[PDB]
Amino acid sequence: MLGAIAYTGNKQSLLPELKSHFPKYNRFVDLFCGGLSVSLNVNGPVLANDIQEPIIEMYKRLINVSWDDVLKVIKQYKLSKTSKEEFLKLREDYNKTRDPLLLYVLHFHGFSNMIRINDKGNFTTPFGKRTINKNSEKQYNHFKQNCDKIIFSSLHFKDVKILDGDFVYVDPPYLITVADYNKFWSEDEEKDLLNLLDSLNDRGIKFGQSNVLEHHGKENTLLKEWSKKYNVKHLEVYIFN
Ligand SMILES: Nc1ncnc2c1ncn2[C@@H]1O[C@H](CSCC[C@H](N)C(=O)O)[C@@H](O)[C@H]1O
Repeated sequence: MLGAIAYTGNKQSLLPELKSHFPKYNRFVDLFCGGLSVSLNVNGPVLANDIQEPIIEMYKRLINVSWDDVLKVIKQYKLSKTSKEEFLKLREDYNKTRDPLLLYVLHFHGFSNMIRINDKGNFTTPFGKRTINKNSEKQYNHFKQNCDKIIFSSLHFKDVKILDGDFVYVDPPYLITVADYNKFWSEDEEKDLLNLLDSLNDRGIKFGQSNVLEHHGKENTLLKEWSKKYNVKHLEVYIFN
């Protein structure tokens, strides 16, 4: 099941596998939603949250965007596989105005379609010598057909209000994995995350955790020890109460 956008660490192929272990719930909360491969593909209501506000705002905007609108912008900027100057023009325009629609368009032309925002909130991905294709409109339509059940938020997982009755799915940056968004992670964050989880479990709230116990060289240790407290499936693992 497709995510709304390409994303490092997406759960596109693993979703069907994880879903079988999901409990009943009043609301599904995708705490670190990322590219939405999970959010778009589970029964709602869904609360999709991610700390990267620019991306969340982009999703919020797409709610009332048609593929038509996307095309108009692409033509407006005369984007192609070699429009390096127009790409740069579009990038400046987004950095100055922060129009989420522009961010969506930009990503189709950035290197490897990856979104990179620095501390000031500017897009830094270099021109990717590419433009939209077929798979492009597919992910979009999939977004549009499944965004009704979703409410978006852009908060640190700590500030997210957890309600009785919801299932909290968490797929945070892997403390031992290579990825852009790891810049928000730290052993500190993980410690707080696991403590929140122990807390949810105490309220009777179900959660599910995706992560890597030991990928190449390095290994996650506090997790392996902490995971013993719960059930772990080996696919990378899935830890749930
Ligand atoms: N403190 C924090 N609070 C909330 N989200 C955070 C965070 N630090 C990092 N994140 C987010 O956690 C995400 C983990 S990657 C999740 C990918 C998602 N499962 C998918 O299929 O696309 C990153 O995209 C990042 O935006």
